[PDB]
Amino acid sequence: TDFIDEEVLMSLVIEMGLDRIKELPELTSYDCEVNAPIQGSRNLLQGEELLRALDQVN
Amino acid sequence: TGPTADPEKRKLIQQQLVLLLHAHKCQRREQANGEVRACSLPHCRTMKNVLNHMTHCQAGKACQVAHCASSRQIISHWKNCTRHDCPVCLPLKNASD
Ligand SMILES: [Zn+2]
Ligand SMILES: [Zn+2]
Ligand SMILES: [Zn+2]
Repeated sequence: TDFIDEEVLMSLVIEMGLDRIKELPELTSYDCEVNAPIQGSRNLLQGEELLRALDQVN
Repeated sequence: TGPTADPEKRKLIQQQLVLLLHAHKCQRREQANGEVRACSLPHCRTMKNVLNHMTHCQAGKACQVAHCASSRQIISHWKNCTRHDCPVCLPLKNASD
């Protein structure tokens, strides 16, 4: 039960207003580094690591 | 440490994260199913292509394609964040029925 459930995800999608026709904010790298930091720059996921990370929900 | 964290920026991050999670599952659904589904959620196509570009993108942070660098940073936080009190992840990781 490590993978996120689809039904819940859809609830999140609708509860966050993501089903509404809007523009997608273009977030800068710098803003994400501040509000969503990683231990260090060596931990930037690449390649298949990206898909694998979206499967899990630790 | 650095600048102060913006609650507005945090919300946009978890919105993009939720969209990325959807797109991935929206694609894995077609990767096992086989047939090409016509998803109607706004920007799903965009983030699907972002994901596909990012899996073989080599420019890292410097990249120009919109949402590539931000998505890499966000998904990287998603994986490495273990904290139970994280303001970005808590509504997502602790979502449930
Ligand atoms: Zn979709
Ligand atoms: Zn790129
Ligand atoms: Zn977090």
